[PDB]
Amino acid sequence: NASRNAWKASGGIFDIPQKETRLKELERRLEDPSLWNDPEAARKVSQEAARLRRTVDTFRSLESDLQGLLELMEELPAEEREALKPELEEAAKKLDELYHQTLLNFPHAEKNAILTIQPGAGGTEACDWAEMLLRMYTRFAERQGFQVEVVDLTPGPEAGIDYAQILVKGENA
RNA sequence: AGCCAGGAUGUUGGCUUAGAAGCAGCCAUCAUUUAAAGAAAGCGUAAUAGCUCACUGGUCGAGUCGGCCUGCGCGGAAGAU
Ligand SMILES: [Mg+2]
Repeated sequence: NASRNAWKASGGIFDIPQKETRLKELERRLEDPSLWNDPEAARKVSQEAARLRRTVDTFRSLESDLQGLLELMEELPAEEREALKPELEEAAKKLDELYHQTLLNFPHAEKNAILTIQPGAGGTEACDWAEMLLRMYTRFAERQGFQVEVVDLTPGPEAGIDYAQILVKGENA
């Protein structure tokens, strides 16, 4: 578990050479008012600043909860340090949040989607496969607190489903 | 009606924004020092800044303002021997 945590934390370090240098560059050339006179430049700096800002708030957890863990977590987990081991649960959560953030933020990523499922060759077998696939996606939606709206469903003759087109809506679908 | 002066403070109201400081918007449209000063009507900017305006004090020293009813006119109004 500890090892896993460490591994997770290493990713966060992975974005230390990005944040510092970038920040420095931004303050050095972009922050300036005579650079600012061009809107595009300003916009660029703002984008650049965004990168910096992400790195600031979320790295603290990685550093602050790592360094404070070892002194109290070493020998005792059950007695007196039952808070102190599940104190690192908070850290884990933070890490997860960071990772998830990294994953998302990209174009159109919040707006819900409408996946069509199309079968392949095999004919009868294939339709069953399609159905199975559909089922899995439905269950995923169910799992993740989504609401699925069933639009197209088309049965195949010998068995299964030929064509389906399923639209789910909610939080970063 | 010109003319001379002010045209402030909390305050750059917060935000979301890239930034937003009356003036991109979205929204609240309040209170201060009071003669009076819009969380701002226009220009202006990255945006501030800056330049006007509202209202208000002075100067001057008689009429003035924009509706209503009706009279007669103007524009709108270009064609082929
Ligand atoms: Mg006529």
